[PDB]
Amino acid sequence: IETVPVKLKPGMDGPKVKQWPLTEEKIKALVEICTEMEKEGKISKIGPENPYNTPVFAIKKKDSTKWRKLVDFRELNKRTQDFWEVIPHPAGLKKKKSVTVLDVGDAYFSVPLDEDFRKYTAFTIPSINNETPGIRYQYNVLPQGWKGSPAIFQSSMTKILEPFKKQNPDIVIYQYMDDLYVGSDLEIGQHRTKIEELRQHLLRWFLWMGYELHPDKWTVQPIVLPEKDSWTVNDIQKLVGKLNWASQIYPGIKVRQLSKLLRGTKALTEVIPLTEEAELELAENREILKEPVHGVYYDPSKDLIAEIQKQGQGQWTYQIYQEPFKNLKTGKYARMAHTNDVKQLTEAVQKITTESIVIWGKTPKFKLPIQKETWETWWTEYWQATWIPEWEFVNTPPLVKLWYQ
Amino acid sequence: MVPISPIETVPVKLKPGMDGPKVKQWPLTEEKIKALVEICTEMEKEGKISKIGPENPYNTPVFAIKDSTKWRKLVDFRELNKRTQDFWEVQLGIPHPAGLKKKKSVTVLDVGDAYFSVPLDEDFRKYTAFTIPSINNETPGIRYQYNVLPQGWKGSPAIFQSSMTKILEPFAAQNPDIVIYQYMDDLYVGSDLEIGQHRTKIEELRQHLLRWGLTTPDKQKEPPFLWMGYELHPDKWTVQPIVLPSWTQKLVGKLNWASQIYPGIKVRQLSKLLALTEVIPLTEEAELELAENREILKEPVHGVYYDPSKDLIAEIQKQGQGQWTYQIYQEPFKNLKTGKYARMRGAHTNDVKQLTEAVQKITTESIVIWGKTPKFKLPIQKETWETWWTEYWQATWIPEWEFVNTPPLVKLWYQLEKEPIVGAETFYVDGAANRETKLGKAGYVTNKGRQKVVPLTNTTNQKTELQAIYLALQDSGLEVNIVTDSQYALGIIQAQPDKSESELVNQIIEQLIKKEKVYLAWVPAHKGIGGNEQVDKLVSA
Ligand SMILES: C=CC(=O)N(C)CCc1ccc(Cl)c(Oc2cc(Cl)cc(C#N)c2)c1
Ligand SMILES: [Mg+2]
Repeated sequence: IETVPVKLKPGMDGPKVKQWPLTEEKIKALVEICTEMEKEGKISKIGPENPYNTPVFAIKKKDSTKWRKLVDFRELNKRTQDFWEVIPHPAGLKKKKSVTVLDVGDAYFSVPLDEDFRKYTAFTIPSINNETPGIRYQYNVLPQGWKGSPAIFQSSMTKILEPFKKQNPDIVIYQYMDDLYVGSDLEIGQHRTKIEELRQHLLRWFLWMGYELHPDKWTVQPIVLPEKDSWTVNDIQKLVGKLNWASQIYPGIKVRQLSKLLRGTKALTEVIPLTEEAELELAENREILKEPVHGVYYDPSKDLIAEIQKQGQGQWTYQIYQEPFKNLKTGKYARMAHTNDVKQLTEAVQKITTESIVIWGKTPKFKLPIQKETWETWWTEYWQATWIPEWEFVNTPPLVKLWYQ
Repeated sequence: MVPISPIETVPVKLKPGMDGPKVKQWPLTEEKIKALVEICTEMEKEGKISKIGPENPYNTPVFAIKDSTKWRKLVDFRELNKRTQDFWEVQLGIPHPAGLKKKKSVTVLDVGDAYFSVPLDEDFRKYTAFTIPSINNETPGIRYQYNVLPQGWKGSPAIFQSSMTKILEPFAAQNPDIVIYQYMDDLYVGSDLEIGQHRTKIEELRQHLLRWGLTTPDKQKEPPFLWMGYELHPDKWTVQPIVLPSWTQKLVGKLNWASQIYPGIKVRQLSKLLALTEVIPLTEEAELELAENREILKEPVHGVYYDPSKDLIAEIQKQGQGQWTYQIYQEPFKNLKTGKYARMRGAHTNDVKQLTEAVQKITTESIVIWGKTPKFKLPIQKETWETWWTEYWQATWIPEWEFVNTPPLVKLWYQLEKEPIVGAETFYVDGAANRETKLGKAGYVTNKGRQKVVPLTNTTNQKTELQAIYLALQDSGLEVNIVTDSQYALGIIQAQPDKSESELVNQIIEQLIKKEKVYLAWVPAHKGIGGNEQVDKLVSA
């Protein structure tokens, strides 16, 4: 009942972010959605005295044919005063055998929003060809995708679940934006049950859907070197190039004895037998690469960086780090849109974001191997998450693509 | 008295922290002061203003300008604008005529009398005060403040449109078979109804405007509506014909503007030319098409309106020299509109990437104007596209499209090998320069003992690394393996430019086009990689 006080940061105004063009079918869905929300008092029309704006669009969540409204609160979120009074990150969530993700967004709307702040949640349903003015609305209740919605709502949230938590004391529950992440160490059949049990508290105190993630994984993948019975000049040039690169991550990588083989001016396809020295040097490099890097620590103050390489044939590699060459997590995604590069990259970004929420409770900044205008034209057509991370664009082909295959 | 509904007030406020205006009433003439008193007295009779006492400390300068017949009051709100809050501009992008849909009948109404039927927020009137200096400065000037959106104030446009829209909403909701557009102090109402059933629906709208006391004049515009620089006709639209004037600039915007209906409006040699200082002659002979730009704009071209039951199609062409031309239509040669795309300023590029960017631009344009993506016809073979996107290191996509065989066709000009070529000579290349002298060398050694080192003046490490590679391309047969340590050269070649600014890159591209197979391999420098170890010695000093 009591609208919690809220204000922007010092010396900062509300967002004035232009609404981008939407297709006719997405305009229609947003109209039907916003008409019902208005009749439920969740939003209200506003007048021209409100200059603020936040982009809005429409998606279809995974395994549903119903349009969902998504608000790009990224600008609002970075200008909302950081909230306080505890969400600590549960390091056991990443270690559970299973983790389900529950869309709990709708719970937010049962809570009024501080009157003075609503004007900063302004958004526009655009019109085709600018024929009629946009439909302008502002939020009355806590909005989905807003940073302060989970914070504010943390009060009632912890109460909706004290019983379930008391009952199942080693099930791990974590919240990030509009999502609840529920981790067990049990079997899926009992997982679905204990999940559907937790879905009963919610129905009593998109809630039907979930994500079946198994944080079971292998952290930073090892660097691997070929094992061959015969080596051409080209196999050895590539190996020396890979070992040189790994040398900026690992100490004591040595290439002297392998380069000795590359003395001369031989044809690229000529088989080169290996020296006794060269084979030991390769074995010692291999041993070095088996241990992970040493001085690698997460610092919660700094940003997470996510790099993604297109490897071809529906494969994508990625690395998450904070300082270059100190990787916190690396991975590889395979066939999963075999004629659409952009749909795949978008699904990759989403999975990498989801994993980054599980491990650290925040989202990384992506470096996308795509031209800005292409990504900006198409990513919203494949997006299915209630959150959105930040990205930038790589326009020079990194030599390092090979070293992650 | 028939009760009129009140027009709800928009709460206005001044920018946070700022206070109102305190400008000084400038000296007038006895004649001008005589004129202003006549105007303000009639306006006062209308409610448009009210005489204020001495408490308001805000003043806005008032002027008089005459004459067609008489004088008119000009109140300079430039200083109150600076201090009034920001408003949501009710629209900033205009419709594009190609998005308009036809209607059998379009009636036009005059709604100017409603502009000064829109009240100003009470608590804000204080800031609209102005002084008529009195005759001979021997009495206190007369003091007024607006009760209605002032002509020239910051908020008046947004608040007016906003207010008109709220009135019209229920009528438009209950008569979906008509459309309504608002422009200046007129409204445009179109429909496909029988001329009788349309003239009645107009009567209903004047009735409905009455319920807010909006006196709608009962009285025939030209079939050519002149609107936002266009000419809207009942069946076609075009631009309002406008032309371009030997001392000279602003023809770039004019030529661009004409290019949305007239095809082939080239702007390259003209835009290449460019403070307002001096005009040089078209040394790229821009008059070969500049006189053709005058010859293109000589004949008149018209576009058609949108028919949502027909598909939407977009066709692109390569015009050469970073220039792309496109038309969007639903039936062949009945263009809805046309346009051009010019390449992004860069150092290297290729035809496939430009065409992709054209497609993205048209996609976004089309979503704006029609709310859907067009089907594309493109001058590129399906096979060419598949090869490009399956091997390009970036993610790329092109929405539904079909090949149109309109030369010139976009193609891939070369394709590097993925594995070393068996039985092709292996050239280890290398190049180096002296930062101080700008002297360097470029050269290669091959497995067959072929060798060369060429000394160079006025050069850099980057240029000599490219030149080494060029030398091996020049001196090899049709198949060749090349081994470099230049990450710079690999970065350039692996981005697959087909055209460059650097003439060295272009010569390498031209050698690449002539080969059958090229394998390019990178090794790290200063590591004794033989071949590259042997040629480094020859070329470093
Ligand atoms: C001459 C055009 C005409 O007869 N058609 C049937 C097609 C365009 C059209 C259709 C329907 C309406 Cl209602 C319409 O009215 C407008 C629309 C706009 Cl954007 C601007 C102006 C002005 N000035 C008038 C204009
Ligand atoms: Mg070199």
